[PDB]
Amino acid sequence: MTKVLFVKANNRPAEQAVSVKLYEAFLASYKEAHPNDTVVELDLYKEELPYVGVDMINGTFKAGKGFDLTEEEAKAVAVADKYLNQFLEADKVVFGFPLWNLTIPAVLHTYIDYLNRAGKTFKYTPEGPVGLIGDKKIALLNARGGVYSEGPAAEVEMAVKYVASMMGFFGATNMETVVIEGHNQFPDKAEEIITAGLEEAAKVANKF
Amino acid sequence: MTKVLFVKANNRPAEQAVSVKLYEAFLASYKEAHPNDTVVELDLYKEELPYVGVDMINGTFKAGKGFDLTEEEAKAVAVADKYLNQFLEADKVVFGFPLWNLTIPAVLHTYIDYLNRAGKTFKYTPEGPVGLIGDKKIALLNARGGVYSEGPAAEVEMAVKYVASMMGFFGATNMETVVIEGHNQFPDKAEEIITAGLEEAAKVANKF
Ligand SMILES: [Cl-]
Ligand SMILES: [Cl-]
Repeated sequence: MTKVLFVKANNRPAEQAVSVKLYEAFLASYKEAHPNDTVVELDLYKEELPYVGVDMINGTFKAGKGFDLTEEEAKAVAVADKYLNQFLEADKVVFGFPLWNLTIPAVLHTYIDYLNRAGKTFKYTPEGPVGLIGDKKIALLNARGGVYSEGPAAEVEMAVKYVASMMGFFGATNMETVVIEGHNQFPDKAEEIITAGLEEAAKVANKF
Repeated sequence: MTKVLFVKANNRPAEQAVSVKLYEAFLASYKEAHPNDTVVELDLYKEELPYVGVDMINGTFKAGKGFDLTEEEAKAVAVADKYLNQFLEADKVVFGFPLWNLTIPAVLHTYIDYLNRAGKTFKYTPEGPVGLIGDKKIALLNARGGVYSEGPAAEVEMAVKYVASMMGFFGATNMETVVIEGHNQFPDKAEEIITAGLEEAAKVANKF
């Protein structure tokens, strides 16, 4: 069966978080369109996500070489490996996140840090890195209260741009992006903006 | 006495991390120039930095209003408050960080998340937010192995740009930035690049 992983990075209620409403609608539409696919949800707010530091950096280096590790190094590699393996095994991955403080939630930042692994998501070559996830389909789902595609905030969008950039580095192509934006900044258009976004979400989900 | 806070976000050894070498040289130069200033180091890798989620978001909202909180909400606010208060009390703050995966370490991302607080680092007004840290001097110290000021990576620098953007939102002005870049990409120039950077660090530190 096709394996689809949904990575959710917002534990606020749907009633208050358009990004969660977006995620839920895409999820529901995907399941309706493809009921035989094995869909798994990874809720990053239910996971233990130790931060990447020296133990995880040295650890992954040593692990890759088959060298001895401290217990703390081994534990760090094992955490990263769990998520990385699940991500690699997925045929399709859907990221659902808000824009908070110009970027993604720090939980998703740590998750992405785990996915960067030589020999797994990219490889070094004498002419530069080559991404290894070319076959994997990725969808990015973001809601943000202000507009970031134009105007004074356009140069500081670091949420979608962040995720897209790292996925591109890993070799992902033809990614789908659904953005709902502006509903808090233009409150009189909030209902229209979200409705349109949720319809877009269902269309994308049906082709994804 | 003037109060200076150094926020360190890299637990790799100086011998291997130019960003740590940079931080240490700026620190040493600052202390030599201003030995009577009270300098405190906050090493984010020694701190417990719970991620920002619904408890911390609801919690801070409720706290601000003087409303009742769950124990988990109260604990989240208290963590954020500890760091926020220390940051507010500092006359000067120095951030030392690498560029990893296009951005700052996730520990520093969570730290910055804590600093965003209505009534503390900014205020809402009927004509938009006004930053409240205009009097605070900020220095940003970054090292990165590749070049991000020009070339194919220039559009994806999200480490300095991230920190600068949030500090600017809080109302910081005339910030000092010291960047050492390119030493891994141009290894034959690594010694020259780092030496020049450490000299720049000492100059800035003497005026800071
Ligand atoms: Cl560590
Ligand atoms: Cl939470």
